[PDB]
Order: sequence, then C-alpha cells, then structure tokens
Amino acid sequence: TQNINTVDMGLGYTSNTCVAYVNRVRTDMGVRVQDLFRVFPMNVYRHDEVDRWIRHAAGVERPQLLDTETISMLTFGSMSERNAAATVHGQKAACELILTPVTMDVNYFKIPNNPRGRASCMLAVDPYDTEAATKAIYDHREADAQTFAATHNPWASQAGCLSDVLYNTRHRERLGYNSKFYSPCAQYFNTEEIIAANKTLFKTIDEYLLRAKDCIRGDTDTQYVCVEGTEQLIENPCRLTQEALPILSTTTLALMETKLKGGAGAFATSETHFGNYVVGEIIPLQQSMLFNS
Amino acid sequence: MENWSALELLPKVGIPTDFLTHVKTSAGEEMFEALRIYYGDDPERYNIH
Amino acid sequence: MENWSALELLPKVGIPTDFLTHVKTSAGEEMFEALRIYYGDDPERYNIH
Amino acid sequence: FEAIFGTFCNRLEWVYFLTSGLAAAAHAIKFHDLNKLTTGKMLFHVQVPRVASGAGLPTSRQTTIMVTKYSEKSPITIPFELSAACLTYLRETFEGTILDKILNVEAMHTVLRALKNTADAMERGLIHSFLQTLLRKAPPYFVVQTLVENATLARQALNRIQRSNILQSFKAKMLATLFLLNRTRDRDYVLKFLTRLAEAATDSILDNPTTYTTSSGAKISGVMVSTANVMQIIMSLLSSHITKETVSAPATYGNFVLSPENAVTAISYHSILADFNSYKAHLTSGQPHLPNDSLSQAGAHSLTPLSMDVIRLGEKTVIMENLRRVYKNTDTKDPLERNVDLT
Amino acid sequence: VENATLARQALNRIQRSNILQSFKAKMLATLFLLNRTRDRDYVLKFLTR
Amino acid sequence: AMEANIFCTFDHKLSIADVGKLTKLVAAVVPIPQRLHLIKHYQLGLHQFVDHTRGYVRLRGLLRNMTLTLMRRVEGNQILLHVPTHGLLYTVLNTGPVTWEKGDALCVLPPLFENLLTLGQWELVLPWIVPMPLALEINQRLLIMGLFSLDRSYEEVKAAVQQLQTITFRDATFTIPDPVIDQHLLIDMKTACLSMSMVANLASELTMTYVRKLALEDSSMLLVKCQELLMRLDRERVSPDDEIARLSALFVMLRQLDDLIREQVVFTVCDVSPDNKSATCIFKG
Amino acid sequence: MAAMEANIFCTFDHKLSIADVGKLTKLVAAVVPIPQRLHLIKHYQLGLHQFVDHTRGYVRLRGLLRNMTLTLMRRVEGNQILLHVPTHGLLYTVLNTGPVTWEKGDALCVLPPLFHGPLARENLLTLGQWELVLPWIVPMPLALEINQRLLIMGLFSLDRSYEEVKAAVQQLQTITFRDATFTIPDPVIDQHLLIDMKTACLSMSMVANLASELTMTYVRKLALEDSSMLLVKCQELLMRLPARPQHVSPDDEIARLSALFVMLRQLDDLIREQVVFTVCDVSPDNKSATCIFKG
Amino acid sequence: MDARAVAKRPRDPADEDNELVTALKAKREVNTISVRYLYHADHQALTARFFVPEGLVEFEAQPGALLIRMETGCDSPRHLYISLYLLGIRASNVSASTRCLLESVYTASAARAALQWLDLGPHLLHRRLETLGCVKTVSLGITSLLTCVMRGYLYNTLKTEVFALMIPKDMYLTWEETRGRLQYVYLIIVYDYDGPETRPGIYVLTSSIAHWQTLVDVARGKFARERCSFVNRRITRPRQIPLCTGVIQKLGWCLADDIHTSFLVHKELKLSVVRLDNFSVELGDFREFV
Amino acid sequence: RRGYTYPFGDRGKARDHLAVLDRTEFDTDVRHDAEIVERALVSAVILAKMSVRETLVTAIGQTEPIAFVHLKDTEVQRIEENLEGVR
Repeated sequence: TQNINTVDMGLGYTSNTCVAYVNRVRTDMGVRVQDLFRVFPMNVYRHDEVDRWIRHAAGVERPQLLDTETISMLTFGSMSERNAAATVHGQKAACELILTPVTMDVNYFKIPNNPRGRASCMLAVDPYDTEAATKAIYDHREADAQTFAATHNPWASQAGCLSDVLYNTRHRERLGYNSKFYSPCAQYFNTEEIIAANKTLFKTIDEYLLRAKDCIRGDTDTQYVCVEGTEQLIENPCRLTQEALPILSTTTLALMETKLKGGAGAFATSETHFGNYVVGEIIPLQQSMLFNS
Repeated sequence: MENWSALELLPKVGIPTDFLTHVKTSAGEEMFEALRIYYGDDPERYNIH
Repeated sequence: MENWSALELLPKVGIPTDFLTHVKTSAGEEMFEALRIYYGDDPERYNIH
Repeated sequence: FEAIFGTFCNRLEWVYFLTSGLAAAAHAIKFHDLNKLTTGKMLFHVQVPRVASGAGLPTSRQTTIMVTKYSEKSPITIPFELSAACLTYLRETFEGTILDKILNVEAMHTVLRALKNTADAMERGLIHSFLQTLLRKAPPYFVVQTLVENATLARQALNRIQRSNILQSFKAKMLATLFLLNRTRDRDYVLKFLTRLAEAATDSILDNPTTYTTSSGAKISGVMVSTANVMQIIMSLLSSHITKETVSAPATYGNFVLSPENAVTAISYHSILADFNSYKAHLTSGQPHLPNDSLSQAGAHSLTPLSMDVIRLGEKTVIMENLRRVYKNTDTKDPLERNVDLT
Repeated sequence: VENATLARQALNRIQRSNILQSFKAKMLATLFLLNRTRDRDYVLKFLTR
Repeated sequence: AMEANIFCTFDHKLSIADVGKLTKLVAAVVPIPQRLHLIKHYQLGLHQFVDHTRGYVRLRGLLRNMTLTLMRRVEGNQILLHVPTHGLLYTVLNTGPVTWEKGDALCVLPPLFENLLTLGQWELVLPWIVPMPLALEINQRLLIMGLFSLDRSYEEVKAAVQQLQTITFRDATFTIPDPVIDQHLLIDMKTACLSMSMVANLASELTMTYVRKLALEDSSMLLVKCQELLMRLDRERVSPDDEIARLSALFVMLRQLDDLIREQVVFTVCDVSPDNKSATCIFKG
Repeated sequence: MAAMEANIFCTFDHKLSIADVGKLTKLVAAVVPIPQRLHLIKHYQLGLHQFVDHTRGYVRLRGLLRNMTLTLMRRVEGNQILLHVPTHGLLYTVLNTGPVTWEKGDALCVLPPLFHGPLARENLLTLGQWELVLPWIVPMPLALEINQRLLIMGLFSLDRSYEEVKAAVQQLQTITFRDATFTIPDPVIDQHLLIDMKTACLSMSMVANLASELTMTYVRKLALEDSSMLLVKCQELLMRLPARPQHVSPDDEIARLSALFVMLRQLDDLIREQVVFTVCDVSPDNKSATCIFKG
Repeated sequence: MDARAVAKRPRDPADEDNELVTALKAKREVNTISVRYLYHADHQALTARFFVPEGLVEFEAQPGALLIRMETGCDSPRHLYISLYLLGIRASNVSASTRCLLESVYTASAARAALQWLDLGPHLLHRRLETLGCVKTVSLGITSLLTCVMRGYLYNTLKTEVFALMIPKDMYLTWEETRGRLQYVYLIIVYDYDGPETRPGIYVLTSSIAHWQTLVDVARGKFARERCSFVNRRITRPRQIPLCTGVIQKLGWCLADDIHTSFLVHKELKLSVVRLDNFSVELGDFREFV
Repeated sequence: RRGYTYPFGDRGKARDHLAVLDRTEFDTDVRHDAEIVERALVSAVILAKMSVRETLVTAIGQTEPIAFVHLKDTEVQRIEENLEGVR
C-alpha cells in the first residue's frame, strides 16, 4: 500500500479534456420498445382470462417469482432478462414510449428538446431556489422557458401525469419496479434529482465531472445499470442540458429513399409532404461520422 | 473554520494569480471550498491573543 | 479538556510534589480543574497526527 | 522422440512514473510522515485592483478575498501471494543435495519475481491514480471555451441573463465539437482547436524554470495525453508542428522533512507549518514576502534527459504522449478509452 | 488492431459483434484495392497498416 | 523453522499418477484413530472402519473418536500430516456435496456417496464437510427413515420415504442413501431407533407419577401445567425394584441417543473464491 | 483492570515439615481447583476443604466444584507452590489421583471425590484442621453413572416410604466400573437435587407429549416381527399390551423430531458432565496421562 | 540431534529478518517497497473482511459493533451482514423511544429489506442468524467494506489503541450485585409465546459464570415467565410445535472493571450503550434451553 | 386438508389442484352449483389418481373422468344403482 496526496495548484481549471474521436457504436440504434412486463414484474390483471389473453397477445410469460423472498430481493434489485441466441447489432438500446397527443407540434421534435414536453434545465434557474425550480418544472400557469407555451404534452410534463408516474423514480418505486433495468426517461423525469442539481455554475460543472454520469453493463444484450466501482462511469451531456437529440426519422419510405439518393448533408434537413414528414438529425452522426472511420 | 488572521499576518509568497473568469465571479459562483471576503479595512488581524 | 498526550510526550521539569492530602483525595474531591487519571500503560500517547 | 526447442519467458519492460510525460503535470514530492498527517491546506490572499470613478457615480470599495485549497487522499494497493512450499524451501535445507539447492534457489527467485512485479505495479498504479484525479478535475471543451469567451462580461455572481448566455453557449459548443476528429481532418481547424485547449487552461502557481526544458529552445507549458490511435492521427495531421525533443526532467522525487520546530508544534497543537524558520525569520525581520514556497523548496535537485515529442501551439510547447504501455496486457482499462451516451 | 486495446479477456457478445461489423465493413471497403484507388497517400497508409 | 507434522508411509508402491493424485489433496481432512508420529497408510481415512453390517450411525460414532488431521505435504516415500490446534487458522478442501459460505460452522460426517486413490483392497474415503444445519437435517432424515422402516409395504409410506430422502440446500440437491438395504434395517440404526422409541415409551408412563408429587410443591406453577398436559395426553387414549429398573433403562437409552442428538462444530469459514474447492477456517475442538 | 493471571504462586501460612513437603512434591502435574485467580494466594483457598460443610450434600459439593477454576500443579519449592491455569486446546501432562483407571482416548470430568475399598488412604496434607482434598478426575462413563444414580435416587424418593428409600439408596450407591468398585459418599436430597428433579419431570413430560405415534409404536411393531436379546430385554422392562399407519407426513415428523431433539438435550444435560481433558496417552502404571485441555 | 542443540534457546522470531529481507539480501537486490517491517505480522487476532451495502453501515462506522449474518429466504443475496443495532428494531425489550430512534436512523431499502426478510419466514431468529465477530475498520462506499474479528482483541494496526464492544443499553443484562474479576459475555434470544406471533427478546449478558448448567439454571430463573408461556402455548395450541424458549451462545470475555457506559452519535442522534473496554472475541454456537 | 400433507413426488401440480379444490364455494344459485361441483370433482379425482401413482389423461382436449378410485365392484354397483334411483 502507498499513501498518495494530491493538491491542486491552480486557481482556475488547469486541465482541459475533449472527446477527440469515436470509433464504433456499442448499441444497435434500434427501434425495439422497452418491455415494461420485465420492469414492473408484479402487476397482473385482476381477471385470470383477461390477464392470460393479454399476456399471450403481448408475448409475455406468467410472472415467475418465488413470491415473497424473491420479490423482496427483486425490489432490492435484480437482473431478470435472458440474452438472445445471437447478436449482430451490439447492445439493445430499448425505446421508452411517452404517450403523446396526436396534435403535438412536429416542430418540437425538429430541434433538441426535453422529450417530456416542458423544459427543465436548472442552469437557467437561480441556484438553490427550489421554489423557482419547482415552478419552472411543474407550474403550468407559467410559460415554459423554451417555447412559452404551458406544455406540448399535457400527459408528460405535469406532476402525476401518466409519464410522470411511469418514469419518475420516486413514483416507480411506489410501484413495484425492477431497479436493475436502465431507463432513458429517468434523467428527464427524476425531477427531484433535477431540483438537487440546481447549484451555482462552478459547483454544477464540478458535479457534472464527478457524479452526473450513467452506468450500463457492457457485456449483456440489454441495458442494465451497473453499480459504482465495477466499470467506468459513462458521460452523458443530456444530463446537463436536459434535452434529447433528434434522430433522422420519417413516416414514409419515399422520403427515406430521397434521403438515401440525396447528396451529403441530406440527412440534416427536415422537409415535409402534406401529412408525412422527415426530421433531420442535428449532428451528422449516422451519415458521415460513424462510417468515416 | 480557517484562521484568516494568521494568513494576514504571516509572510506570503507573491505569485502571478490567474483565474479564467473575474475573481468576484469565481468567488460568487462557488469555485472555492473556503472563502472570506471583506470590504474596507478589517481590524480583526490586529488583536493577537 | 487539555492535550494530555502532549503532557506525556514533551519534556518536563521534576519537582517534589507537596499535596497536603493524598493525591488521589485531591483528585477525587475535585481540587483541580482539568483532571485525567489512568491505570497501567495507556498507549494513546503514541498516536501522533 | 519429441524435441523441446527453446523455452522462453516474458522479458517485461518496466514503466516508471517520473519517466512518463504525464509527470510534467505533477510536482512529485516524497514525504515519510504521510501516514501521520490528515489535512493539507494552502492559503491565498488577494486584493483586487480598482478604477477611480466619475462624479455622481458610486465608488468601488477595496476588498480582500481569501481562499483555502485542501489536499485530497487516494491510496493505492496491490497484493502478492507466496505459497507455504516456497516459504519452507526458502528457509529449510535437507542434507544440501543439489535438488534441495535447486528448490531453495527457485524459492528465492519466486520471492524476487513477486517483489519486482509488485513494485512495477505500484509505479503503474501511481500513473493510473494520477490520471484519474487529473481527469476528474478537467472539464470538457465546451465548458472551458464558454468560460473563456464569457470571461470579461461578468463582474460578480452571474445574472439570470448572463447565465442564460452561458447555457446557450454550452449547448452550441457541445453539439459543434462532440467528436472532433470524425467531423473534420482539416489541418488548420485541428491546430486551432488544440491551441484553444492549450490557452484555455489557467497557469499553475508553481513556477519551476529549470524543469522540463528542451535541449535548446524553451520551457514546456503542459502535456497533451491521449490514446495511441488519437496521437498517431494527430501526428500524421500536424507533423509540420511536431518535433522530436530531448527534455530534462527531475530524476527522483523531492523529499519533504519535518523540522524540530515542526515536531514541537505537531506534538502540542496537531498542526504543522511548513518551513517554520523561514516564516519566523521573515516575521521578525519585517519582510512581508517569502522568496519561495515549501512545496517548491522540497523539489528535486537532479535532472535527467529523456526523449519525447512536442507540438507548438501558439507560442506554447506541450508534450504529446500515449499511456498504452502502462495498460498493455494488464487487467485494468485505460482511463482515456471511454464510453459516451447520447439520448 | 483497432479492437485490440478494448479487452484483456475472452470476448463477450458485444465486443465480438463489433468485431463482426468491422469485418464486414472492411471486407466491402478494401476488396480490390488498386482497382479502387491509386492515391499515393492512401496506398502508403494501407501498406503501412 | 519446522513444524510438528505426522509422517505416513505406504506399503504399496506408488505410480507417478498416484503421487500426483495425492498432491491434489494437500489440504484435505484426513482422520487418524490415534495421536501417533509414524503411521502406515492403512490408518488413514475411514476405510479401516467399513463393514457390511453397520451403517451411518456406527461410523458417525467412530468418527467422533478420531483425531482430525489436515494433509500438509506429499513427496516420494512420505506424506506429511498436520494435526491442527484449536483457535488457529487453517486451509481446508471442500469435498462435500454443498458449497460453503463465509461464517458457516462446518462439521465432519461420514461420506454418504481424477477419482480418489485405491491401492490394494484399500481406498481413501475422506469424511464429508458440511455446514451444521445440513448435517442436522441429514441425521433427522435418517432417523425418521429408520422409524418408517416397518411400514414399507404401502405406497404411501414409500412416497413418504422418497420425500424424506431428497434434500435441497444451497443450489444443490442430492439423495441420501436409504438405511434399509435388502429390505431390512442394519443393527446400528435398529438400535438407534429402538432406543429412541424406548425413551419415548418409558417417559410416557413414568413421568406422570413424579409430576403429580413435584407439581404439588412447584412454586413455578409450571409443573401444574405439565401435569395438565400429561392428563390431556392420557385422556386422548409397580414393585420398587422395577421402578428403579425402568428409570435406569430410560437414562441408559438417553445415553444411547447421545451420539445422534448432538454434533460438534469443527471449523468456521472465512474465504471466498472461484477456487471454491477450498476455504480458510479456524479449527475448533 | 488487572489482566487475569495465568501463573499462580501459593504460599503455606503454616510451618511445613519435611514429610509435608514430600507428599506435596508428589502432587506435581495434579489438577487443583481454586476460587480466585491471583498472582500470590494463600493455601487456605486450595482444594475442596473450604467447601465441606454441615450440609454434607454431595450434590452441593458438585455444584460448588463446577464453578471453580481448574489449574495444574507445577514444580514445588520449599513452602511455595506454583499453579498454572491451562488454555483450551493445548496439550498438557496430567496426573491421576483417584484409583480409577484411564484409557487412551476417553474423556475426563471433574467430580467430588468418592471413597474406595477400605478407605485406607488419608495421608494427604493436613495442617491444623485444614486438608488438601483434591477432586477426582474420572472418565465420562463413571461420571454419567454417578449423576444418573443421584437423579434416580432423588426421583425414587418421591412417594416411597422412608425405609424403601433407604434400601434404594443403599443399592444405588454402589458403582462397579472397570473392575473396581466405588461408593458415593453422602447422597442427600437437598434443594440442589430438587431443581434437577423438577427439570427432569418437565423434560420427560415434554418428551412424552412430543413423541409421535410412529415413535411410540416402533417398539411394539419390531417386537411383532423381530426377536433378540436386546429387544426381549428392553420389552421385559416395558409394559405389556398387518395394518397401515393411519397418519403419514414426513414434514410433521421432522418438525416433531427436531423439537424432541431439543428436549432430549435438556434431559441429557442433567447427567452429562462437562469434559475438561481428553486423553491420548497412559503411563503403563496408569499414574499419569497426556491430555488436551477442554475448558 | 545433540545436547548443545537441545539446550540452545529458540531464536526470536522478531530478531530474524523476514522472508522478503532474506531474499533481497541473498541476491543483494533493492526494491522501492519497504520490507523491513511487516504490519499485522504479530497480530494474534483472526480477522475477516465482509462487503456490505451502504444502507446497513449506520452505527457501524465506529469500531465496536457486533456483526451478525442473517440468511434471507432467497437465492441471490443469500446472506446479509447486519449489526446488533438493526436487530434491535425487532427486539421486544427495547424501549419504544429507542426503537423510534433506530427506525429513524435505518431508512434505506437494504435495512428495511433485512427486517422484512427476517419477519417473513416461519423459523425463529436463531435458526436464521449466524454470529460473526465484532467490527474494527470501515472504508465507506456504496458497497462498503468492514473488517471483523473472529477471535482476538479489537485494536489498530499498531495496537496503539484497543477498541471496546458496544451494547445498546436496553439489551444489557447483569445478574450479580458484585462482579468477579473475569466475566463472560453471552448473547441470549428469548421467545415469548403471546397470542398470534412469537415475540423475541434480545439480550447481551455479562456474568462470571462459565459452567453451562449453572448459567442455564439462573437463566431459567430469570426468564420463568417465558418458560410458562412456552408450556402454556404447547397446551393451548397443539400441532404447532414450538422449539426452545431461548438460546444462549457465548461470544467473548472481559474484565469486570472494563464495563462502562457511553453514547454513540450518528446523524446527531445519541444512542446510549454499555461498553466492554478490552473485549476479546471467542465465539460459541447457539445453545437452546428450556 | 388431507391432500396438503400427502407426500406427492411433484408438488407443483398437486398444489395447483389443491388450490382449485380450496377455492370452490357455492354462490346460492341452482344452475351454477352443478358445474362448480363438476370442476371440484375433476380436481379431486386427478389428485386421488396421483396419490396411488396411477396413470392419468395427458391427451390434449381430454379430461379425467369422474370415477371412483380403488373402490370395490359391489360398492360402485350399489352407489350407481342408488344414483339411478335418485335419477
């Protein structure tokens, strides 16, 4: 054993870092939805026939836990999804679905935005002012800082709406959720972590360097959250800016085809037909960056 | 709680001081673990006990 | 509350000790403020920090 | 018959922390009483300048700002195991037969191998722990460049609107430069980006003009460290600015020692003031300024030359290094090979 | 060469799926080198690799 | 500096495979009948005590007498055994059917079922090391299977015995051998069962007379409740020398049960590894 | 405060003679009990003599001796004695004093001394109406027999005539063990035996209530289809009085057996003495043995 | 094998140079590792290290806590290492104010899950708990590490300070007016058979009595009401077979003058304890008595 | 009550049939009771056939018949004549 003591000799940040190069995607960048039946394994329908019929249609098996002790164990934390026989597209990046009114603004998805429909970045709020932080996040008699509407999804931005009870970890654990499964919505919907992250500028960036990071198992098919100290913590800029990035998607195969025919930079534009649209990606990841090297 | 009065009385090493931002900005946005800011001349350093 | 370990470690000047009554009676009946008693050999003086 | 041609062993090459280019970022000091101290603080006293004001305007009061910086602990540990058989053959002999001597010599060499591998592992662990601390205090490019661009305007705690601009710049520079080398290979763009990184970091308060200086030219201002792949890409891009250099570095650690006055104050007050006598002499002579700092005074006496690559970045000569040799064939991951998430 | 540094262990599923993807990409990219390019820098890089 | 080991020698000549087979057992628990410095290979292990008319009860009673030694070193012409001392830490090989975990209390049991070493009409049968709850459950299973041994003509009883016979523990299941072989129960298990039944029968009739008299006096008001319970079990359904004889019989039957009623802890565990075949333990006598 | 002493020096506050020091030297390696560990103790607190009393009960003496501290005798100097309190699990050389033979490999227990044969030996230390009575170190079977017979005497005493109890005490007093006969001195029914009687009655009643019909009926069923000296003997000790078992459940049977094991441990602890030494050696004259201390 | 070698005094193991020093001297090599003195080389305490989640290490961060291994019903985290303090929430002898204090301290998923896993099965506590030693070292983390002593004293790396065993006050028992010099420490779990659910009491007893039967006699006197409860349940409730009114296991020895009263501060909450100032660990197994 | 103590080799199906035997209750309507009785008897006959280690219907679509287990011929005859008399 050796004792080492380090003391910092700068009165500012004497060190810089940058994400210089990227050389593969660990995930599939797929469209496979999250299987809530694994995440909330305890729930059943009160009627045996409705339950069995819905489980057959959804392709799910009967909730298999040696109820009492193994349920207490799972609510303590458990890794309960088997791997597929073969993987060619790496790790399964599952999609978390937020129900959305069919009249949501399509321009909302064209720029990086909070997917819950109302902005919640605490860097715009006065440090340690939890009253103003809570008002900014939830008060729908106040205009949203980004768009100045109350919301673009009433079922996601309010306190106790469907997606708030679904994806806020404090509501998830009043439900019987399995903690081991990673959830993309958690950073935007854990509003208590967001309130607590509301510090001053330099305290915020120091905390970003230390604690505001992800942990995902690298060897499993599914995204399981790992404990601290077994492998590296994963930086996620979306935890600071509190936004999701728009990926190239379309409603029709025609517009995808014209994107493939197009020149370089075609992926970055978001034209629309009458009822059919494209959202272009905001960074040229898929087109040039991943496949250049 | 730091003994700031000894820091004031003791001899010091004169250094070129470099903060990226304004001193008052990095003090006000809590870059430093411990701070003491005072305005005018504070007599506290004179009463040795 | 005093630094008893310092009193154990630092050099001392030897005197003839004149209590009128017994030293344990002076200690027990609280003649002195700041008393520390121990029996045998107390190893804590070897703790330096 | 079966033939056994040569039998071979791993002729491993060792790594030493002070031979690393990363050591430039460190002022390494050896202190034998480190198990005894638990606090290290450095006190700063700074009075701001000010400007005379016009009639009818408020005036600026003179203000003293004082800060304290505290040291951080991070010990490292590695085990090595010796079996009972080696422990008994290392010490017991039986009539001294040549087979018994063979076993005795083999036990001695096993002990030596374990000690050597463990010491090398301690050198590597020092490199690794230093790199991790250095990472944890190092913000990304968008944060530091936003700070350098917004440096002048804020003159106290940030306004609501000033920090709105800070946030806007965070997002813009976050998207603009997320994976630098994939987005572009333009020689001038990469040169200017690296110059921005070099100029963004504030200076350290220790000035040591005799250390890490090249054979002819000038002082080295910092180190730039990355994986071998990234450094090979950069060196292919900017060979016009990169040259092979021989650099004088401290041969060994600088030794810090407690003085008798320090022993007295540590026994009585649980506190140590580094270089007590310099303070007392400057205090009774009436001199307000010490000449040097105790960490600087404890620095090493000897320099040795070692060869390393340097790049010129806007009148700054910084070192280029990869630490692949530290982590090659080990069970630990390079801190500079990372994973990043995007939602 | 590109995947060498990422595992000192038997490959897991994700790492070897990355290996497979690289196999297919490079197989398509460099199959008839001299008929695809005659760039002096590119062939020098290819032979150096 | 040397340590106090025991020397063992083999009469049989050993092949290189036999010696290599021994070197794998360099932390095993080899019991010896008596504290001797130089012993022959015959005295190692339980093979000397095997018989075709006795069973688990006899071998458990014999194991409790022996001296437990850990093998220490293996070489040509010699095996060095160490006899451990109470309160010191030792490495022991896991050879039972179950995985150990830290904090367990281990006890030595007769075995119930490269391979192990045989030379002539010789075999190195080492004892089972299991945590104390598993041993207690195994002993109770064996006793109950013995009591059922006379009703084995019915399928309900045979299903009951097949349920008694399978046991589950930490991520392992195994079937203990039935004490009934060739349709009849061995004499040692027969004596164990007969002694258990006799102590029960003697208590049932003897205890009431004493409980009445002593409950009259008992200030604890506990013995009155005891007599009430005895009256209840009565309701559900002697010459002085003969009273002495029956009391003596009750206590002698209890002494007969003593081998089974209680088992000693010999180790407690603290070590974990993929190498799980071994652990470090402190020895208890 | 002061850590517990291991080596204990004993001084005789009485003018010793040459013969006293001789018969005191013969006691090296003997086990003597003491009530109080102290570096220097006085000879009055040596052995059992301090506890002999007008109560005269043997069970009282056993109970007092159980709570004492056992130490081994080391070399004798003129008017001074050294005693050493042993540690568990170590190996020691132990002398025997009672005329009870030891065997290589059996367990030993501490019990107050009996009397043997003519009771011809009383040439131990006497110093002004003080005596060095040492306890007897006996193998486990004899200790179990002694405790069992005391408990049987006590139980039989309840509701039997004074003379009937007299005859029973006379016959139960005499023990033959390894071809030598020993007699218990003073079997007296005090309260100390009354506690043991109470717990014996409770333990027997709980055994009877816990034992299942399978356990009860095994003896009867074996007698119908097996015959042996063991079976005929044990059934002669018992009262006098195919088909399927009407209740069969292994889980109930195992729960009941576990509880019955607890109760049978309760009853056994009445006669079961604590082992102090385990033997593995005998001098062929049977004067001493090398033992492992178990305390 | 000669008289000079027999009469020769043994070498001092402290005067001998180590295995590492002998090797480095044999080849005359030098190492940056300092191998002249080996810490923990002369420690007679047998120790083990246990990894425990952050949620359980409240009141254990200070050296001197008794570490108990509880088995969950399930397979994945087969055992949890809980202290005597968390076990005090289950105890009946703990005053309601102390119980509220303890429940306010232990408010994590791990501790509440420990309590649930305890109350969930049918077994008694002791058929469910295995006693490890007492604790003296903690490194903090989301998965924390405690070093525990199986057989010895509790002390620093240099024995420069020696730790005590901490007993929560409501769990402390003493049964003599004046203590003898040396007294043994026992852990007792006693079951009350009131109504629907057996209620346990958790005690730690210091007494000079080492003989088993004398201790069990005085215990049967002190817990007579629990014995009556046991027999009364047996008569009133057939077919639910109870075992044991209580269990005793011995877990140490101490000196009578090393018993003192103290308080433990945690979250600015004071839990008053009884301390055994030079406790020595020497574990037995559970002995059940009726 | 009797079924739970029986040492079935494979307790899973045994406990399923014991659960369906536990749940059956009459809902005070004439028509429902005959069908709930039929279900209860199916479960109990399966359980009895399991107890005596005899075969049972595994063919899909089939169901165990409502039949006496190990009753003698004369008693089954008498019972069926009595049931016909009730008919």
